[PDB]
Amino acid sequence: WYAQDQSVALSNKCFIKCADLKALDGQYIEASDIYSKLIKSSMGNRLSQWSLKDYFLKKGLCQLAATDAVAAARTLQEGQSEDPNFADSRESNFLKSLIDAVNEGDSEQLSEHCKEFDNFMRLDKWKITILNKIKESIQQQEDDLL
Amino acid sequence: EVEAAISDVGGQQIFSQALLNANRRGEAKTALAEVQARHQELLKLEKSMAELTQ
Repeated sequence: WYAQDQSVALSNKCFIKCADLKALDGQYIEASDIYSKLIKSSMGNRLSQWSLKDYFLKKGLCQLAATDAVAAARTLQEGQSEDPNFADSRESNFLKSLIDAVNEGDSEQLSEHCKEFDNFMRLDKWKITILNKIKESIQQQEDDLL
Repeated sequence: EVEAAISDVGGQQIFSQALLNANRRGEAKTALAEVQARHQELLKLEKSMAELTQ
């Protein structure tokens, strides 16, 4: 309804909350899609770029909770190319690092990266939940490989 | 009778080595060993100003 009224901002507040609740409920793909919409709405707006970095990160995290590491990689490449502020950001590097850990099947390396990112930028509850899910998916894959 | 047997005297050369100031001490001496504690401070500025930008 806000999007129909050209309320980009209130629309975005609602869609942040919707995407967060969907990702917490295991609906990672739809949450990633809402984050795609939110990203597309926040491109080019000087005022929202800070959310934009955050946005990219969350999208990748959902894509890592869905075990689609390729989706995380293309999201991170996309953000690096279209937003210079995201390219050089801690969030982009962290998402590179999580993708690298997921592709390697090294849950400990992921936990190390989470601790490192935590020390410089506190992981809120949502990120902790999704990151724990990603770790669990890794550990489950080794347990099957063993 | 006689001939030659030992001669020279005025003729010799010498090289020359060299030590170095002591204060030099280990490389860590001002702007070297302090960079350990100066980094924790700089990480503090980074953080406190991360609070600022957020």
